[PDB]
Amino acid sequence: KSRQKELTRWLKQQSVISQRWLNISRLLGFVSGILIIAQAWFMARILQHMIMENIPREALLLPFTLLVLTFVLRAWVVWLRERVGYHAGQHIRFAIRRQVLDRLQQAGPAWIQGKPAGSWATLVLEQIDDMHDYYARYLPQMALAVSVPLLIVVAIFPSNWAAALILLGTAPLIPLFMALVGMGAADANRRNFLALARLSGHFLDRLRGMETLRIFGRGEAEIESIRSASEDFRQRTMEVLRLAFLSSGILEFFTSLSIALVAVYFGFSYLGELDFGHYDTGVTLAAGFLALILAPEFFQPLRDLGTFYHAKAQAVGAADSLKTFMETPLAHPQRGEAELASTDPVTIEAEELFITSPEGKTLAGPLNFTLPAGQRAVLVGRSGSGKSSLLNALSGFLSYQGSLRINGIELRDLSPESWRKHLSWVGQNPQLPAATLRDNVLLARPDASEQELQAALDNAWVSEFLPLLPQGVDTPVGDQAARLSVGQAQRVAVARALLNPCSLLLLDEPAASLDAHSEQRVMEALNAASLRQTTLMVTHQLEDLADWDVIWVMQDGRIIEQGRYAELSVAGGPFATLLAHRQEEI
Amino acid sequence: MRALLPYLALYKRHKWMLSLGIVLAIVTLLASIGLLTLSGWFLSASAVAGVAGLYSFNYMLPAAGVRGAAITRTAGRYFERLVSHDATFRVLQHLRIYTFSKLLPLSPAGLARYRQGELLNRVVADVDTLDHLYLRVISPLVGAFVVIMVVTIGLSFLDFTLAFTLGGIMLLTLFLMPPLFYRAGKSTGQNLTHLRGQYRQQLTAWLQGQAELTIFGASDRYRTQLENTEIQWLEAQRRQSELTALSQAIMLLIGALAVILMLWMASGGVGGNAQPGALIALFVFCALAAFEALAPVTGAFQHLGQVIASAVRISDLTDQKPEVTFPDTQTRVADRVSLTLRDVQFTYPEQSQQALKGISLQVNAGEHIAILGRTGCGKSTLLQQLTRAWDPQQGEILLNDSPIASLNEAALRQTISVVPQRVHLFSATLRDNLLLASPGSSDEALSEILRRVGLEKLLEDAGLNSWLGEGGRQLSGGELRRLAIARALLHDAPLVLLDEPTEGLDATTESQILELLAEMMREKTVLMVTHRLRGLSRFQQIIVMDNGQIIEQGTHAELLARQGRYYQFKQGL
Ligand code: ISW
Ligand SMILES: Nc1ncnc2c1ncn2[C@@H]1O[C@H](COP(=O)(O)OP(=O)(O)NP(=O)(O)O)[C@@H](O)[C@H]1O
Ligand SMILES: [Mg+2]
Repeated sequence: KSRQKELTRWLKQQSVISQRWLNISRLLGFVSGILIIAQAWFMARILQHMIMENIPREALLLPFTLLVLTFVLRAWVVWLRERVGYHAGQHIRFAIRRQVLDRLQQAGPAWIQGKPAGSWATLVLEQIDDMHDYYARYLPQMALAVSVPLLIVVAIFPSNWAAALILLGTAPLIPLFMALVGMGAADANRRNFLALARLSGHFLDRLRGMETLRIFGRGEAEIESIRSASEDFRQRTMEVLRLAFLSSGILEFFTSLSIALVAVYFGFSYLGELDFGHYDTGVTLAAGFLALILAPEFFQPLRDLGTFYHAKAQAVGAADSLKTFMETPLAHPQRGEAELASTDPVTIEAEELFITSPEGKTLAGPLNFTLPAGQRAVLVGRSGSGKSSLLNALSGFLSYQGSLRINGIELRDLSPESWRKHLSWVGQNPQLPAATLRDNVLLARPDASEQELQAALDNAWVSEFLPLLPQGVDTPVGDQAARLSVGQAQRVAVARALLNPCSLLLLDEPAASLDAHSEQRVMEALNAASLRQTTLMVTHQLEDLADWDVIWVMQDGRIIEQGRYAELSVAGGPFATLLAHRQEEI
Repeated sequence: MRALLPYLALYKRHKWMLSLGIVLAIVTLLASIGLLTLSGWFLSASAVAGVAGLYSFNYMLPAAGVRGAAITRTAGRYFERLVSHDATFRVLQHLRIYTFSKLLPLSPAGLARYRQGELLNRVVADVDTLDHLYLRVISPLVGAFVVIMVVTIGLSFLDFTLAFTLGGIMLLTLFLMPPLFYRAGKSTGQNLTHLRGQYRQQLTAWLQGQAELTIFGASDRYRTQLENTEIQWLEAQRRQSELTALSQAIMLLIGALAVILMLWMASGGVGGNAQPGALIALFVFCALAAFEALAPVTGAFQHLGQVIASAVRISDLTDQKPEVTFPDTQTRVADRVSLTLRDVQFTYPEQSQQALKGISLQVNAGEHIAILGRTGCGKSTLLQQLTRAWDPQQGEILLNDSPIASLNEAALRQTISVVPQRVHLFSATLRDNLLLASPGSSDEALSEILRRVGLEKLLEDAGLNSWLGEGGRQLSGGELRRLAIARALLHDAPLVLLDEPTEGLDATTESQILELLAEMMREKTVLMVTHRLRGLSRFQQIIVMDNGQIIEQGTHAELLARQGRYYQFKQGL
């Protein structure tokens, strides 16, 4: 029925990862109930001697020592139960994080780039960590809320059965007051947390666009918009909370009534007004103190369960995002077992190719190209025409439902691990993932000779700007290669691709938004590199494509024109229109 | 601690709701202590009385105090949760408004820090953490202090020694124990922050570069160190819970020490009484119940360090100097704007030349202008100083024969309508994304713009009510540019600044948009920076220039006639 029930159900199905830790915490919480009963028994015993029998405190050293010993044991069990609770939640987060990263690597870059890199760190770091206090604290506490209270009654019932019924009488009442209206306002509370997180995205939306609010003079009208949005959330939340806080207040009433009723019953039983509830052996002062000391701890596990409310609330919201993430169906590219015989330039073939997104959407329409071995081809067209999809499909990142044969062998049947060793790629965005600039170049093979590193650095013209770096080739690129500019970070990506020989080189607009100097050095290295094997280059620099022997004009996901620059520039077709539009950029 | 003063002064707006929520927390805690203390005394008082004292006990007064302490504990708990939650949302609203008001005058320059989008997600998280100062820090600590004092004061009417040793133990562990555990875990909380950002740094690299790592066969060995950082990160969290387990076992040992001391000391005499019958239970049951107030004080002080760390971060941003100030004078916005530039640096200095004399452009009251630069040579920053993002350090920017700096902020935004390169799609309705330009405008007049600017596609399903931005219906560059032009048309300003229009667009949308400017902004002075030689024949007085210096200028025919730099643009490249 409720969404919050299939999310709390999902949370408990994840709790079996650490069930040994949850069973120890349940066993240690039962030991706490015994030590709470024993602690209250030595207090009640001592107080009776000191009040009724007027026994001096110096003759009560044995009960005092046993009371100190049972307090130290109580503190030890809390220490043990708190450390065991952490282990329960840590091993669950470690296993869910592994499942998220496993499922995020199987999907591949085709699905990772759907959301911003910050949207994935939120799911992995912040949202998986929001479940810890639910497994570390809330689940151990909700097991304590049934173990200790039913153990208190078992200890009071032998001494007096009327004090046991006072506590046990409110035992089923409390559950039907926070489950009649509490469940009614539990999913409403879950929606209020979604509204608070959505209201937090309305604030971030206004912060991200203050450059647009400034130029239009809407600064003083978005302060009111923040005020109106914040007042609407509070007004809506406080109407729900007027019912959700009844459970907190009702539980405080029944612990007040039970303490009062225990005091009234025992107090008037000593005065002789009442003569029931005992076994005709007479009510003692230790019997009344035992019930009165233990009356607060009958409700304390339930009163501490309301303290841990946000542990469950912030884990249900986290489980909301992690349940849909783990249950969206993705279309992975089929992987085979075949391997390519030789490292010579491959031949690419297509026959009614249909590139498909992981969500099932068709990216590129029917492609029927053919790239002989060692031949350098160019993909051109307007933005969103499927040029990067064709390169991503050849890389094995996208699934297709046509024919795409490498050296006569289908790409489904090729083993992805061994196919990509016959493959070098540059990509539209550099994305240097290693630590330093040297480790980024050596990403293809870290254990390569120093001479070969210098050969790749010189060919890609990375060596010329190395003196400008503070540390040289060992300069850390930092967060997203912020240390070095895009034009000189693209040359590190070029040196990375040229370090190892390949059978097919895929270039995805390698000189898109570089400065005019890196334009020269990248195309200097990449025009020479395109001659050594089969190459497929996506570009909009249509003036330089004179010596490339094949040009594909891709529009609407379909190759609509083929030929060389000599015959395509003058044919007055789709490429001439693209060339004419390109001639206006200065 | 001194960092929180600016944000404590924000509490003055709601000081009766914020102080009622602390008073209600104090009253609720005192009713829990006063109920168990009265109940403990009543048992031992009625036991020593026995059957003989049945008719001379006067139980009516405790009966009025046991029902009194029960109503104020169930109604005090209900309203303390209600009042302190309303109050929390009141200061969150006032923190969001205060931060937004301080961040806006310094929006372009003082806020453009490295990875601005990642900064703003950290600004919003800090505003949330400052909102936690009331319920998670101030209320537990102030409530515990007042409860201890009231208990100590009210329990001293029976015995000064017993009340001061009970209140002394509770005051020592309120003032000495929370600081001790914060200091103990300070080092473990520093590498926990170091290892958390190291994991986020390594995860982002491993996720963004998943295409590069799979092709070059490194995705397995870079996840190995990513999972090795988590092991170290999870180890630091284990040592942080190893200290929270200690602060809960020591709280139980201290509350045990108070009970043992009350049991031992109150039996030797409460006040002058040699044998206090019912007064031992009054002190023992006070020590049992009074330590409920001290439960949150160690975790409240722990969160105070997080709140302080957020208070310096927010104060670092907000307390910056807005480099642009606007006079408070009412001016009449003219129907014609004659923009003239005198010795103004059209582009931020490149290669530290420091000798680039400012340009001397002059735009008449109704004429279009196109500044033709070169791509990648230098970012414009001309429409930035023309919207007063910062003051021009080079020369004078006069706006209709008057300086731009002598214009009211409200009147400056009504005389200039700029379309930027980075057009923002607010997470709101399409109507709200367009009421931005004109705040009072008919719904049909709003819809006429969409059809007029070639955006009829957005009126198909839930037109003018569809959610744009993160909610859904994302737009591409071709149609997102049209929305920016749509804003500049509702914002009926005499001067329009076109920032790189038709950039990254196809040849079909560019022609549809350049024709839009030439027919929509016919009566307005536009100032367009393109580096694209398309449609410039309709722009009179083309300004072609390089190195931040005007090479030559004039109408399109005049540029071609003289066979200069502009002629090589069309003739060569
Ligand atoms: C963010 C800001 C904030 C904050 C800060 C806060 N918050 Fe809260 N709640 C509670 C409680 C509480 C507390 C106490 C605990 C302890 O002691 O620890 C505290 C402290 C706090 N809380 C705080 C309850 C019940 C529980 C019982 O008792 O049973 C409920 C129901 C609810 C709800 C809610 C909502 C809607 C849904 C919302 C939104 C919100 N909320 C918010 C918030
Ligand atoms: N993984 C994906 N899931 C869904 N849609 C996608 C995905 N990748 C690309 N698309 C869309 O499919 C169409 C083709 O995109 P793409 O193959 O990137 O074209 P492109 O010509 O490379 N674009 P560009 O580099 O900007 O010039 C566009 O609508 C894309 O936004
Ligand atoms: Mg692409």
